[PDB]
Amino acid sequence: MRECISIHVGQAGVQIGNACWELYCLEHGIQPDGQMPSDDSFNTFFSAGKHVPRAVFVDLEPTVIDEVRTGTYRQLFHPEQLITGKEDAANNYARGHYTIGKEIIDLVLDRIRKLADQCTGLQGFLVFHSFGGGTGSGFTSLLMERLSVDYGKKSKLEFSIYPAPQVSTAVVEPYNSILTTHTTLEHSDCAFMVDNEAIYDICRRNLDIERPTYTNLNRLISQIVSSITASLRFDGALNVDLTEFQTNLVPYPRIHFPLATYAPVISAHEQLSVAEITNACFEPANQMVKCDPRHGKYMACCLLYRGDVVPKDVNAAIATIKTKRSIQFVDWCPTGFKVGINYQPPTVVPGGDLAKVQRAVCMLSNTTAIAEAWARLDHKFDLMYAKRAFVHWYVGEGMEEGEFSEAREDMAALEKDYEEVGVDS
Amino acid sequence: ADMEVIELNKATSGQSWEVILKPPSFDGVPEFNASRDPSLEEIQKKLEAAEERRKAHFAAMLERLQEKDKHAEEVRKNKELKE
Amino acid sequence: DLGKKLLEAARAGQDDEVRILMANGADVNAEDDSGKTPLHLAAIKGHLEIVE
Amino acid sequence: MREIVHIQAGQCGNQIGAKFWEVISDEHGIDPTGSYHGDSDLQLERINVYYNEATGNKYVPRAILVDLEPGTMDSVRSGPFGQIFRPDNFVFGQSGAGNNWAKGHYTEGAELVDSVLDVVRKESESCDCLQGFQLTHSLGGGTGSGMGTLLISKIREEYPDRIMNTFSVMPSPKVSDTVVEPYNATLSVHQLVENTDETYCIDNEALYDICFRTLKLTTPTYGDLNHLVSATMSGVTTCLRFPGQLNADLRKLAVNMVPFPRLHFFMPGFAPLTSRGSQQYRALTVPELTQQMFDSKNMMAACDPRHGRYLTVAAIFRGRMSMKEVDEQMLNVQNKNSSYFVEWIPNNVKTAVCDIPPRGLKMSATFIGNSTAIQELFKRISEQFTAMFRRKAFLHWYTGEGMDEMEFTEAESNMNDLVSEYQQYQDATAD
Ligand SMILES: Nc1nc2c(ncn2[C@@H]2O[C@H](COP(=O)(O)OP(=O)(O)OP(=O)(O)O)[C@@H](O)[C@H]2O)c(=O)[nH]1
Ligand SMILES: Nc1nc2c(ncn2[C@@H]2O[C@H](COP(=O)(O)OP(=O)(O)O)[C@@H](O)[C@H]2O)c(=O)[nH]1
Ligand SMILES: [Mg+2]
Repeated sequence: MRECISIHVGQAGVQIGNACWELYCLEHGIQPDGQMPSDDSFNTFFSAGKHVPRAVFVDLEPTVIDEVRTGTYRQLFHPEQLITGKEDAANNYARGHYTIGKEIIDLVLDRIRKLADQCTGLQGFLVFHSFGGGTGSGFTSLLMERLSVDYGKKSKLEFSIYPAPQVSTAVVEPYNSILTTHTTLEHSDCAFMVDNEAIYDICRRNLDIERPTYTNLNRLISQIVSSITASLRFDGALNVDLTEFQTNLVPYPRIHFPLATYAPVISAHEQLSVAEITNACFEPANQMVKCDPRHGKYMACCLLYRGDVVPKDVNAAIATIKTKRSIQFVDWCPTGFKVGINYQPPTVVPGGDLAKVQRAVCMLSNTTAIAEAWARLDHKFDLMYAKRAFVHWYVGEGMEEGEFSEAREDMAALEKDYEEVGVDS
Repeated sequence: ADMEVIELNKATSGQSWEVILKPPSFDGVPEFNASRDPSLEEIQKKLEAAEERRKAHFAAMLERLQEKDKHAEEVRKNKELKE
Repeated sequence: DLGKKLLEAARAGQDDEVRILMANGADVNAEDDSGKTPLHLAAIKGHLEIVE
Repeated sequence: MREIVHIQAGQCGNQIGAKFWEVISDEHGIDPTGSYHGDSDLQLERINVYYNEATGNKYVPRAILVDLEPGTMDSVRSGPFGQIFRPDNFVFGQSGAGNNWAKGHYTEGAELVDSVLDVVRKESESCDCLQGFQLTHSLGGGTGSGMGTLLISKIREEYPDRIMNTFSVMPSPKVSDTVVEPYNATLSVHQLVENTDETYCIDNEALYDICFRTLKLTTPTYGDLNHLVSATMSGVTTCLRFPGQLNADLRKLAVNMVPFPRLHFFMPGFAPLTSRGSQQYRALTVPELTQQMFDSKNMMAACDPRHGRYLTVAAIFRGRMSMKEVDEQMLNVQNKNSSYFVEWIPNNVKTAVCDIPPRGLKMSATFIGNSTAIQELFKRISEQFTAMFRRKAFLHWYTGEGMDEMEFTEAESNMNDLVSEYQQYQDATAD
């Protein structure tokens, strides 16, 4: 009786949600028609023997969600929880938040409310969205505000797609990213940033995919998202509730962006040991967000294992990693790790690019190095904002120029928060 | 060798514990920001303000286009004066 | 045929091409689709030497 | 479903509009009767953007055909695809504009405009979700220039929240000897600067030079000039007609291409450049495609892109090719030619790839640039305008229609301001 509602906003959130629910189904033996022929901890994510995902898909245009209600999982979700408008936010935060958002926010809240009615102990939300899209950025912050008013005591986790120029579709994505981050900063309890370039490089290097597509990326993303939710979906021992992510990973409310590192990513081979995959957690080439944690300091570090993992091997791997690597923590934090083993084996999509592994690990850490991702975004915002390039598209929608300064000042404050947390004595 | 293992939980499909290598050096809780409730009435007030700003923008554009129409009628009347 | 070539050269200001076409026997009063001769074209385009 | 309403005005607008429909119809498998006969499902996936589905599974262009010249109706109806157009969407006058912008904008054009607005209102209300409008027209004549810009202004009043896109043919004394064409073009540019969201500058000067110098045609005809126009229009609209991620609608294209509202005049380019009757022996490689489409010899506006800077660029690659090779080549031209790209708009060059190539080509590429070098086109028109305007030459043809001389002064000044704004952003630095 501790249900979680997944909310997928815009194209990226919807397509990532497809990959995530596809993997949840394989890991829980649920067929595309909702039937499972085979612990009832999966009931936190799935409600005449049919199992319907506790999810809501929202997009301001229908082409993406139309593929969902037409594809292999057309009978998995109820038609009511797939919400689409007629006109998208045209890569503009102001359209998604103000112009087109206003028209369907009540309908989306009503559909979310129907899933909340089916809950005897709602824990909170998992919101999947892009930073750069008009809907992903504008509609999500609008929705996050409402969710705080209507469901005050509930937790709100994010899985945010950070922009990469290799797969970027709009020049104004840095504007949308800063605008959304500023406005949803007070309404998110923990947010897992997924840099599209970090994922793209893992597909190119570890999977040998010459030019990765959203399919290649989303399957990798889903694999990491699944590791983070395995604790909530199965009867695990670490991260058993949404409130446990704030307890374990976020020490201060504004510093709520943990870095996720996953290992092993192997192309579809002798099995990699516990020590080998634990060492990969400290290599920056395996992270969700491109940054260097070796330059910054840690305030929280969780190792989430899956499959054949013996606690004896985990402790020996951690013992060697401290004596061979420099893993500095902030003065006010104990240098240590919260370990969790989820006996459920790592599951991959049968035809996918990832290989089946006997054991896998996902390290969730709160490092000050993640501020590098903010700095890169803030720089691109500054280059354009100094000339007011594209700002007329936002102002024309009813937004004020002052909202940009407000959001950017909050970003400088956030970068300065990461700086303060990191000094000594 | 200075490793302290604190067994946290043991469940049906899981097992958790903490591994303390070293305690914090700063013996206290520091001050950096340390942090209230947004209202629906306040949200709707900002959303309505933007809605009216957008409406004013379209009204200004329409006023400008309608002045072109008044001008066009003046042009048509001016031709009439000649022949 | 030489009349079309003479009209192109008169419009394009090709002084030497006109001199060659004239020596090869092109019709000086050849007309374009609008009844304009090479003189009309050189007059429109301002090629004084071609007019002369 | 993101519908576009197409409007074609005047002799040029109707000539290039007809070629646009003949070309995109072939790509989508639509014959002159409106029937579909294709192999690919990608042909019909986004057919709704340009075509209405009539009873009997027929497809009919969402196109309005306008001209004050009555004889234009017969030439459109007699074309290869004249049969496909909705008969009630043909709105023709009896008295032409006689190469006079004032006649098309204020007098004969104004007499016919409500008949056109009735037909655009009907196509617009029938749309599930209208994106905006696309107008094909020339700026050197009277109907396309004057009446086309009058239509833009009236359409903007009723549909202010829709994208206004135009394919505006710029005049050149290389292709037309009409003395007043710089007047008509300056008056039109003044209208376009204020009332359109994005404009493709199809310059008759560049078209003539491509035919003469590159294609080796001693005397290019309008057919030769229009082969380049249709090839361009097909390329620049590929993203709107086929399934894709980037610049898939007129609004997302404008957010990507226009950083300052007035700076919305695009320099179109394409590769490989071909004439009518020229066969392709082999397909271009990705480096040949990338190099050619950025070349000044491949631009549809007579401007040197190395005399300005690119504010934004949209590159569309058509056909089956390596996306890894495309990305490498796109990064290569930007890193090798870094001084012709503004450093204060990061990642300003967006690249799309569509699997379906145009007719007779296995591989092709279309370029759309918003370059500060476009001021070369405006300065050329401004100079021609000024030469006549200081002599008060031919003004009675315009003031005789009720026009005020002050309108010419206002239009000249606005276009000259536009030129100064491009120069301001060309000289801007990322401080
Ligand atoms: N990893 C990943 N990123 C995606 C996906 N689809 C889009 N993106 C990224 O998301 C950003 C674009 O935003 P979208 O999510 O497409 O936009 P949207 O939320 O639908 O918003 P509008 O189209 O403006 O209404 C870019 O950074 C893309 O690279 C996807 O399936 N996976
Ligand atoms: N590219 C091209 N330019 C044309 C065509 N027809 C006319 N023009 C140009 O358009 C201008 C004359 O405008 P036109 O369309 O004939 O006049 P309207 O009927 O009054 O709109 C001149 O600059 C011509 O060179 C055509 O088919 N193709
Ligand atoms: Mg979208």
